[PDB]
Amino acid sequence: EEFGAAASF
Amino acid sequence: GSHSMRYFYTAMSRPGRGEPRFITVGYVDDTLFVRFDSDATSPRKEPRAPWIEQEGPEYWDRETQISKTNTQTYRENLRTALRYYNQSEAGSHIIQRMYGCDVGPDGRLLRGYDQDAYDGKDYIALNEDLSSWTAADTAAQITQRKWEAARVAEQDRAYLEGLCVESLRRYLENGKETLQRADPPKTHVTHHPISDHEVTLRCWALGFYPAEITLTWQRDGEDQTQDTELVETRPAGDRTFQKWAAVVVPSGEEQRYTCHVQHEGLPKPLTLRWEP
Amino acid sequence: IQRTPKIQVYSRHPAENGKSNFLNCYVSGFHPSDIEVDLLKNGERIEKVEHSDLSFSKDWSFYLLYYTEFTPTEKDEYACRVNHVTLSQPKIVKWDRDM
Repeated sequence: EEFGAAASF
Repeated sequence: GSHSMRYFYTAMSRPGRGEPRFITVGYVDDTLFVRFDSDATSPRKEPRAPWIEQEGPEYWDRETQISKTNTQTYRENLRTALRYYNQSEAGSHIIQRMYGCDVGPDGRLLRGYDQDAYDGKDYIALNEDLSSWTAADTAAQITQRKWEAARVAEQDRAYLEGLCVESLRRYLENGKETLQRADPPKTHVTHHPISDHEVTLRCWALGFYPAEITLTWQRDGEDQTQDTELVETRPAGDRTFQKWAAVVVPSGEEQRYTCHVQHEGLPKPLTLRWEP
Repeated sequence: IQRTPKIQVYSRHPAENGKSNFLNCYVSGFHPSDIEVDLLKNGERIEKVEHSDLSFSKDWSFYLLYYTEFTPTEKDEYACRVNHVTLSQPKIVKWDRDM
């Protein structure tokens, strides 16, 4: 399962 | 044996040729199990292994939604990276992400990863502590400041110690037929003369899984590292992998050379020679 | 800035005349990702060649597997034609059943 929350550069 | 799960992001800009392409592939060890491509007719997460097909419809919805949103996020990232390096909107650029977890034989976390690159160069990386970052340059230092404020490392830590290891434990159980099976290499040594006084001995390793393997030639029990030609491990197309090591040998001296093979599918390392 | 592709042309199984097999062309170690790969049968392009999904190694360099079903003979020559931004001209690598 993938990590849900991603963060902007 | 030990195990790993990795997801690989590739976001590629293409000015004049539409919006940037976003691709995601997932792996358990050296086996591909999931795929996403924003250039697909109906972009969604697709199965690539039988043991992932089991997962319910909710699993597939969540996974697709993550990819669709990431497609948007990584397009913003590519725009952001242009300002950070003072680049124009005319060139093509690639952001890559590589993240996941390794587990021990007991299924406990060994270590976690989350690192990015820009145009094939290291950009930012989550350190082994899963709480600090390493930035490659002053551009990524701006990203570091943004992630430290947003408590991002802490979110990775919670995933890597939580969901990453949990799902990998489930995947390893469901796919135990193949994921927890190691196929040993089939090995032999070939003999091709070059000159009248020089011969090529090639040590083959075929049909092995996983990819990790060691092939070394020894001359009188002495390593020939700097004299061995060693090709990159290649996939056969049936899950297994292939590799060969070769040495240029004076004719008559073939029996002084021994091939040595190390692979997890073998209970003991193998020593083989040219069998005339 | 840019890295040139490595090329290996090989069969899935040991090559044996008259027996059905899979011809592989494995491109790796290249950056950026855009690449053009043709499998050739006596200088002419094989139709409907399949390829693996884009992936990359620890050093961020990409790798792809191009493949097609084929029945090897003694006379039939096979090759892999590769084009990439690093290459000023398309690179053709002949298939050697002993490599």
